[PDB]
Formats: sequence, C-alpha cells, structure tokens
Amino acid sequence: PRSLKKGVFVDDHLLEKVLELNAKGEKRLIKTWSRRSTIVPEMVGHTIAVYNGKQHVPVYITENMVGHKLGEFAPTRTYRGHG
Amino acid sequence: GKGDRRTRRGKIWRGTYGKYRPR
Amino acid sequence: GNKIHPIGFRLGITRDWESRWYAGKKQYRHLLLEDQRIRGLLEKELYSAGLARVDIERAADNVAVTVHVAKPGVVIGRGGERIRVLREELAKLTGKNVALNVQEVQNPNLSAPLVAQRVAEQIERRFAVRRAIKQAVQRVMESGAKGAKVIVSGRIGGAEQARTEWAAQGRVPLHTLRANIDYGFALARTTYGVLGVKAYIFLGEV
Amino acid sequence: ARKALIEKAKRTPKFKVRAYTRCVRCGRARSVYRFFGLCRICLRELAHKGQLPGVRKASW
RNA sequence: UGAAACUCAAAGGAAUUGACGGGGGCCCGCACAAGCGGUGGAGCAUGUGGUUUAAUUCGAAGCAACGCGAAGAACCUUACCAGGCCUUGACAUGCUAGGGAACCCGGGUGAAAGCCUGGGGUGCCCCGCGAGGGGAGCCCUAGCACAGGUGCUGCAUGGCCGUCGUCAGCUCGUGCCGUGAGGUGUUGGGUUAAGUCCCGCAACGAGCGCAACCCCCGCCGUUAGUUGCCAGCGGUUCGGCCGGGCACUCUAACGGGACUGCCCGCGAAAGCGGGAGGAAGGAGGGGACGACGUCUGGUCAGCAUGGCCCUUACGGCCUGGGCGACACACGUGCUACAAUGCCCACUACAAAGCGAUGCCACCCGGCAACGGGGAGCUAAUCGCAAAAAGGUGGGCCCAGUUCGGAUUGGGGUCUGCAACCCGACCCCAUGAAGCCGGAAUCGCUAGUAAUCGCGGAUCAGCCAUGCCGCGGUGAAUACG
RNA sequence: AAAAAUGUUCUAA
RNA sequence: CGCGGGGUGGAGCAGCCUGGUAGCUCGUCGGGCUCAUAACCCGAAGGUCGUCGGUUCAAAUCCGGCCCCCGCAACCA
Ligand SMILES: [K+]
Ligand SMILES: [Mg+2]
Ligand SMILES: [Mg+2]
Ligand SMILES: [Mg+2]
Ligand SMILES: [Mg+2]
Ligand SMILES: [Mg+2]
Ligand SMILES: [Mg+2]
Ligand SMILES: [Mg+2]
Ligand SMILES: [Mg+2]
Ligand SMILES: [Mg+2]
Ligand SMILES: [Mg+2]
Ligand SMILES: [Mg+2]
Ligand SMILES: [Mg+2]
Ligand SMILES: [Mg+2]
Ligand SMILES: [Mg+2]
Ligand SMILES: [Mg+2]
Ligand SMILES: [Mg+2]
Ligand SMILES: [Mg+2]
Ligand SMILES: [Mg+2]
Ligand SMILES: [Mg+2]
Ligand SMILES: [Mg+2]
Ligand SMILES: [Mg+2]
Ligand SMILES: [Mg+2]
Ligand SMILES: [Mg+2]
Ligand SMILES: [Mg+2]
Ligand SMILES: [Mg+2]
Ligand SMILES: [Mg+2]
Ligand SMILES: [Mg+2]
Ligand SMILES: [Mg+2]
Ligand SMILES: [Mg+2]
Ligand SMILES: [Mg+2]
Ligand SMILES: [Mg+2]
Ligand SMILES: [Mg+2]
Ligand SMILES: [Mg+2]
Ligand SMILES: [Mg+2]
Ligand SMILES: [Mg+2]
Ligand SMILES: [Mg+2]
Ligand SMILES: [Mg+2]
Ligand SMILES: [Mg+2]
Ligand SMILES: [Mg+2]
Ligand SMILES: [Mg+2]
Ligand SMILES: [Mg+2]
Ligand SMILES: [Mg+2]
Ligand SMILES: [Mg+2]
Ligand SMILES: [Mg+2]
Ligand SMILES: [Mg+2]
Ligand SMILES: [Mg+2]
Ligand SMILES: [Mg+2]
Ligand SMILES: [Mg+2]
Ligand SMILES: [Mg+2]
Ligand SMILES: [Mg+2]
Ligand SMILES: [Mg+2]
Ligand SMILES: [Mg+2]
Ligand SMILES: [Mg+2]
Ligand SMILES: [Mg+2]
Ligand SMILES: [Mg+2]
Ligand SMILES: [Mg+2]
Ligand SMILES: [Mg+2]
Ligand SMILES: [Mg+2]
Ligand SMILES: [Mg+2]
Ligand SMILES: [Mg+2]
Ligand SMILES: [Mg+2]
Ligand SMILES: [Mg+2]
Ligand SMILES: [Mg+2]
Ligand SMILES: [Mg+2]
Ligand SMILES: [Mg+2]
Ligand SMILES: [Zn+2]
Repeated sequence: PRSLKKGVFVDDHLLEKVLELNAKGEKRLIKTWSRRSTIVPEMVGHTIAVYNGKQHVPVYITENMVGHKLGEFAPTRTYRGHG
Repeated sequence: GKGDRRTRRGKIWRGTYGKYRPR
Repeated sequence: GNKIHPIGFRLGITRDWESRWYAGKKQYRHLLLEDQRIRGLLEKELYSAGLARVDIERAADNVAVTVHVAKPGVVIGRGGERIRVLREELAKLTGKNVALNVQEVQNPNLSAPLVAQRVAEQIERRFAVRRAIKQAVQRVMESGAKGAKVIVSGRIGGAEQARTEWAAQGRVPLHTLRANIDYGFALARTTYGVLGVKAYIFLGEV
Repeated sequence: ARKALIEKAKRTPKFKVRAYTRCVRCGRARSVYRFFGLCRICLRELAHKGQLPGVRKASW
C-alpha cells in the first residue's frame, strides 16, 4: 500500500467534483477516469461513473467501502466461463 | 527451505534482510 | 549465414579502430553519437570523392577527422575553399575545434571499401553482374594483391528469383589472424530492390 | 507507429517515470545499453566495424 | 490367327551424378551400453496451444518454435481495444501570403490531449537628434509541395542469424579417359581429432576448409612497488599501524617453455606403444574461429530496401483498459516431499564485477522492510561485503512434523504523478498439495556431473525462480 | 542372418 | 384382445432366472511414442436400465397396463 508518510491519493480534479456537490446540495452523476482515486468519506451517498476501459460503470459509494480504490468496483474483464 | 521467507535460509534466497535474517 | 566480420575478427591484430580515444562512462555515448553524426555527413558529402575510411581522433574539446580518399582534390576543391566549406560545417555540428585532414590512398584498386562501391555503382548502371565481378577481382590482382574475392547477393539482373554470385582469385584465408584482409561492403539500390556487394582483399600476412 | 515514437522518446515527459531509452542509431526500444546509446544489434554492427573505441571481441 | 474405336506425349534402352536401403564393409559422436543427478506426479514461476475477451497487439512451429525476439508490459513501453481530441500534422528539406514573431512566466475549460487564451519583449546591417521603415536565427496562422504507416508481401530482397556440422568435406587450373553427362586428381595401402601426414598411382599442382597465427588457465624469467604485499631489526593504542623494505603474494605488460626434441620397441615411412627429464606430453585444459552448399529455414516488428496498399486516416496526441483473462493442454524452470535433514547461535575460506539526483562505512529510531543522521570513495585506497555449503555448540526424534511454504486475513515499508486491474519487500496470523512421481523422457566422460552461494546487463521500481558470467565443495562410470 | 502399414493437389525454386 | 422373443453408457452384447453388486469388447476424451498419422502403450469419463403403475425396507431384476421392434402361425373346407 501507499506509504502513509505521503497522503491518501485522490487526483484532486475528482475531489473538487464532490465537494462542490456537498456545498450545493448534492448529487449529480460523476463520470471520472480516476480508477485510482481512493474512496474518501466525502463520497458516501454519491454515485461515480468509473471508466473500466470501455464504459463508465455507475458506482454507489457506501461507508463500508471507503478504504478502497474506485477501480475495485468497475471490473475490466468480462468472463462468463468457458463453453 | 529456501521458499520459507520466515527463515534465515529463505531470506538468503530472496537476498533480503529482516528479523529472520538481520545484519 | 554463419561467417564472422573479418574486421571485427582482426580488431587488435590487423585492424586498428576507425575511432581512437578514451572517455569515461559519463560521456562515451556523447562522443560516440558525435562520431556517428560526423561519419554520416562526410560519407554523404565525400561519396563522389571515393571515401574509404574516416579516422576520428579526439583528446580535449578538439577532434581530428582524417579522411582517406581516392581523389583528394575533390574534397579540398578550389585551393582549400571546399575543404574549409566542410572544416566549418563540421565545426558547426562539432562545436569543438574540428581539425580536418586528407590522406592519399596509394592504390584505389587495393582498397576493399572502394572496389565494392565500384561494383555497386556498376549494377546501378545495369552492367552485367557476372562480368562486373570478374572485372574487379582482375584489377585487384594486377595491383599486386595476394588474393581477392567479390560477392553480389540479390536480384541479379532484376530476376524475380534472387541469387548470389561471386568470383575469387589468388587466396583469401578468412581463418588466419595474421592475414591482412581488407574488407569492404557497399549497397547497390536499383529499381527492383537492393543488392549487396562484398569485397575481400588479401593484402598479405604479417 | 515508429518515427513519431523516436520523437516522443527524445522529448521531456509529463513525469520522469515516463522516460525510456531508445537506440540513437536505429531507434529500437528494447535491449538498448546505457553506456553506448545503442541497442544490442547496432552495438554489434558498430563493434565489428571498429567504430566503437577500444571495444574488442572478447574471448576467454 | 488377331484388329478397331477411344486415349496419352510419352512408353522405352544403356550409361552418369546423387539420394536412399529392414545391402555390404571400415570408422566416428554422452549414439547406446556403464554410471550419477533429474524431467514426466505436487505447489508455484515463466513461455505456448486452446478457449475467452471490446482488446487479451505481432512474430517464433519437430530436431534447429515454446524463461525464444522481451538484457525489466502499472502509466511510458505499445504495435491491441474504448472513448475524447489533431489535420503540412510528433518528424524532414523547399516555396509562398499575413503576422511580423524569437523566449520565458501564467490563466479558463477538460480525464488528459486539446481548444480558447495573457503577458512582456529579437539583436542582424541599416536612415538615426525624426516616423522609425525595412531586412534577418527562430516563432506563429492560412495555402501548398510533401510528411507519416510496427498496413501487406522474408514466396520480390540486402544485412544479420539458426541449422546440418568444428562434421572432413567442397572444388578449380592444365594434362589424361569418355560420342556425351561425367570420370581422373579427391580412389587404393597405412596413419590422424582432420582431404592429418606417409607410400602408391595418368596424373601434376592449386584454392576454400582442417591445423596454425589470436584470447583465458597451468610453471619459470625480466620489468615495475602504490592504493597491493610483510620475509627479517626498530617501535606498536597491538590495525602492515608507524619506520622501513619490495623478498614474497599479488597486480600487468613483454618474454621463456613442449617440438615427438631425447631413449627403448615396432614400422618402408608418416606414425603408434612405453620410458626419462619436466609445472605441464603427444593438439596440456577451455575460448574465439564454422568450407561449397542445404533447408523458397528465420527476421519487411531492430534497421535497410522493391512492389502493393491507406491519406481530417491503416498517420498523430491523450486518458483508461488490454498484452497479466482461465472449464483446459504442452514445453522450460524454482521450491520441496526430509534426519547425509531442518532450526538457532557462534566461527572460518572465494572469484569475477559494479559504484557521483552512484555505492553507502559507522551512528540513533524501529521486532523488521526501512527511516533520519552521517564519514569515505571521481575508487588494487572508500563502499556494495554477509560469501554460502562448511567448522563448532546446542535444539527437533520420524509426525504431513521444528518436513514443505502454497493459499488467505490483517498490519506496514518503499520506488513512483500513480501500485484497483497489475509491483517488490517486511511483520503477525493462516500453514494447501506434496510420503520421491504411470506410459514415457533429459543432461553430463573431470575439477565434468551434482550441490553451495556471489556478481552484472536491462533497470524508477520490479513479477529474475530467466539469461551472461564467477568461484566454493567435489563424485560415480565407460567391458564394449 | 530381417517385428512394424501409410505420407492429399499443383509447384522444385 | 392368435402365439413368441426383445427394449440397459455412443455401437454390439452380460447382468433378470435367484430383488440389495450395473459388467465385457469397440468407440469417445486427456497424455505418451513418431518428422507426422495409424497401430501400440499409460490414464479417464459416459448407463438413474422403453414407459406408466403395483408388490417390497429396497426393483434393470418380481407382477399388471401402454408404447416400440423383430419372429412364428393362420389348418379341414
Ligand atoms: K379334409
Ligand atoms: Mg521452517
Ligand atoms: Mg516502376
Ligand atoms: Mg522506421
Ligand atoms: Mg520506463
Ligand atoms: Mg529501454
Ligand atoms: Mg536405366
Ligand atoms: Mg544410458
Ligand atoms: Mg518429476
Ligand atoms: Mg510438474
Ligand atoms: Mg492467445
Ligand atoms: Mg509481421
Ligand atoms: Mg511477455
Ligand atoms: Mg521480465
Ligand atoms: Mg500501453
Ligand atoms: Mg497509451
Ligand atoms: Mg503468408
Ligand atoms: Mg530467406
Ligand atoms: Mg534473408
Ligand atoms: Mg512467417
Ligand atoms: Mg558428403
Ligand atoms: Mg581439366
Ligand atoms: Mg562409357
Ligand atoms: Mg577427349
Ligand atoms: Mg571435370
Ligand atoms: Mg570431394
Ligand atoms: Mg572426383
Ligand atoms: Mg568426395
Ligand atoms: Mg571414386
Ligand atoms: Mg575435426
Ligand atoms: Mg593421389
Ligand atoms: Mg622486482
Ligand atoms: Mg580453426
Ligand atoms: Mg519459408
Ligand atoms: Mg517493405
Ligand atoms: Mg521495416
Ligand atoms: Mg501436466
Ligand atoms: Mg523458473
Ligand atoms: Mg516442469
Ligand atoms: Mg548486493
Ligand atoms: Mg500440515
Ligand atoms: Mg495425503
Ligand atoms: Mg511446519
Ligand atoms: Mg493482504
Ligand atoms: Mg500493481
Ligand atoms: Mg516420511
Ligand atoms: Mg527420481
Ligand atoms: Mg565429449
Ligand atoms: Mg539444496
Ligand atoms: Mg534491476
Ligand atoms: Mg507475482
Ligand atoms: Mg542472480
Ligand atoms: Mg490409406
Ligand atoms: Mg494447379
Ligand atoms: Mg441407448
Ligand atoms: Mg447400446
Ligand atoms: Mg439369466
Ligand atoms: Mg442376483
Ligand atoms: Mg462398465
Ligand atoms: Mg485419445
Ligand atoms: Mg520438415
Ligand atoms: Mg498417433
Ligand atoms: Mg472405468
Ligand atoms: Mg413392463
Ligand atoms: Mg438396484
Ligand atoms: Mg389335416
Ligand atoms: Zn539499434
């Protein structure tokens, strides 16, 4: 994991998007490509569109998934098994 | 064995140092 | 394909380098890139002069490019004006005090890098490839060489089925270290593709 | 996609972690040695020509 | 006795060069045999098939494709996919027109690219107490010429490489034989690692190969003596540390040395068997070195290069994804299944390499990864550094274990803009399969195999258990 | 004095 | 609604008699040998027994109906 001598990582551009919504009485649909930005308490209750390489998957963020990265919830490979 | 990282033998294998192989 | 370069094989026993200098790890590549940028310019400009070997020496923010050549008067030009037309354009890409020297090659037909360029141009001019080889190997032997060997690979005469042709006279001991075998390759571009011209000149054993 | 990748490699990048060595002679990206600026192939072509100062075919 | 229709562009004869034979003869190669260790079963690492996928870029295909191109895929790399963007363009030389700039510091929007923007202020020779007007590195906008393509063809190609095979061979010039292909030479007797050499001979020479010249290792000599070494007197905080010395060890350049030169025996000879001297003996051990050719071998994706093909797109920029997928199958490896072992502590003996946003002594914080301090070294000086197996002491007592270390939970560390996909390391916990592997199959003939560790290239980091090197310990066996 | 069958079409560069 | 026999892995046959146990050859799939294929060698998977119903603790096996498929018979006028 990221050395906590450094901060918790959010790309800033995504972080603005959510702090405006809280201030203005949220929420809008947030479409970002920052799969790496850590889910941060200022996100709970919102829904972020995460680009998995093809589509922006919606992701409703709850309290029990905070320490995670956004990419964890938009998988990149579709499987369905073998014939 | 060399695969057991928690030993003075496995640390020699990965070339690393720790409580189980100090300097 | 299996045979090793006769120059690289003899480097240190019969062939000295074309670039001689020392440079600690911190700037070998920079002097090396410069060395290549120089040779590129001169091999282009001094092509019609009969370029055979660019020696590049270097010491302390200065460089001594020594061009061995068939027709030195072509390189120098009018009284040393075309010579200095390069002595400064060289120093415009050298930055250093880039001293230029010109050397006379005693025999052109004894210079493997030129024989190959001669035959390469003869195919570009659509001469008979078989004849054009036997002619060149003939001149090298008349010029006193102890043995010569010349090779054309490619679409000889534009034949769809590409081919290799060669001829050799005297002897050419590629396995001997004390043999002095000048080697020269030239590339012949034609309308039907590219052609490879290899020249081996046995000069003698030392 | 080659010549525009010789160019993009020379340029200074958005992050120093995005820089990669390319052969100065042929532009190859893999097997390029730091000491020469050359890939493992051009290293062999210039070596045999004698245009590489003081390098000699090793043997032991 | 004996047709025809129809149908083929041959059917044939001898001889030649090859290739082939479950024909022959004579030879060789870890080819078998004799051995020793493995692979095939396990878990994992990696390469591939297949499937999957928006894409899982592309190539490699029996030996000689499969830890191969990849000597470093998180972004870059990247050639694939998705979406957002650019259009003389990221890049080259040339021509114009309008600005008339050169360059450096911002700003709005956006994921970024991009698009829209804002500042100041260009010399060059000029007319100068004037407006300055021009012109010029180089910039920028429009217009073109053109760029660009890892798009296709390795069955159009150069170059480079693999392979047969370091196998002993492949040929030429003149002469001779034959109507001719072609033969002779190069075959034969002997000998060699060898078309190596000897004798013979309608052949006589020659060339490419073999050998040799070259590099490392083995003994001795010269030359040198610091950063290397310490034999012997002086100190000595007891460290070659100081005096001092270069003897030795070493370091690195030039030399000597082995040639069947000598003796016995055989033989016509070349040679072969043995002996002596000698560090080394029959080419001392290892390397580099690969004939004419083969395989329409391999590589247009390293590069080059003909032709075909695309041109607001098959070019270019970006962000994200993918190259790491997983019902399966194969190759190459790592780790082991234990007691000739495992574990902890103490303690010895290497070599070759690397090291100035480098290697890091020592110091404190920390169980540790590491962190903070902080000397020395442009390095025979300072550092990576501990080499490990080993030697000693002690613990485990035959258990799926104090064997094994996969898998998984949690907690950290570090490089990096950033470790979700997808990093490496550290610590607590978890502690799977595996009891020596079916049919089948690999390597090695000596300082080899086996086993032990160490370094380098790539490299921010690293999926390295891979590769290229390095020494430590050190066998078994070959009747044939 | 012999276990053991087979190798699609065109092309031979 | 004259009398017999049969239906079970993909094919062809055991197992039913005597209720509890599904078996044999080929085929199919994974590996191996071969340059490759075949043969050959090493492994593995696939059948709820035509069907419905009954007896029984328990049915491919025993009993009754239906479906399907072969065989025999049909004489005296
Ligand atoms: K009757
Ligand atoms: Mg253990
Ligand atoms: Mg044309
Ligand atoms: Mg290119
Ligand atoms: Mg990089
Ligand atoms: Mg690189
Ligand atoms: Mg005949
Ligand atoms: Mg054997
Ligand atoms: Mg095994
Ligand atoms: Mg296995
Ligand atoms: Mg695939
Ligand atoms: Mg391709
Ligand atoms: Mg890969
Ligand atoms: Mg790798
Ligand atoms: Mg990429
Ligand atoms: Mg990209
Ligand atoms: Mg093709
Ligand atoms: Mg080819
Ligand atoms: Mg080729
Ligand atoms: Mg191909
Ligand atoms: Mg032969
Ligand atoms: Mg003749
Ligand atoms: Mg005859
Ligand atoms: Mg005649
Ligand atoms: Mg003849
Ligand atoms: Mg022959
Ligand atoms: Mg002959
Ligand atoms: Mg022969
Ligand atoms: Mg004969
Ligand atoms: Mg030999
Ligand atoms: Mg003879
Ligand atoms: Mg001395
Ligand atoms: Mg040789
Ligand atoms: Mg081919
Ligand atoms: Mg092409
Ligand atoms: Mg290309
Ligand atoms: Mg398997
Ligand atoms: Mg491995
Ligand atoms: Mg394996
Ligand atoms: Mg280290
Ligand atoms: Mg257990
Ligand atoms: Mg068990
Ligand atoms: Mg245990
Ligand atoms: Mg975890
Ligand atoms: Mg990762
Ligand atoms: Mg046991
Ligand atoms: Mg075994
Ligand atoms: Mg051997
Ligand atoms: Mg071991
Ligand atoms: Mg590295
Ligand atoms: Mg991994
Ligand atoms: Mg290593
Ligand atoms: Mg048949
Ligand atoms: Mg046809
Ligand atoms: Mg059935
Ligand atoms: Mg059946
Ligand atoms: Mg019965
Ligand atoms: Mg019974
Ligand atoms: Mg059965
Ligand atoms: Mg099968
Ligand atoms: Mg074949
Ligand atoms: Mg088969
Ligand atoms: Mg069975
Ligand atoms: Mg019934
Ligand atoms: Mg039953
Ligand atoms: Mg009657
Ligand atoms: Zn290159």
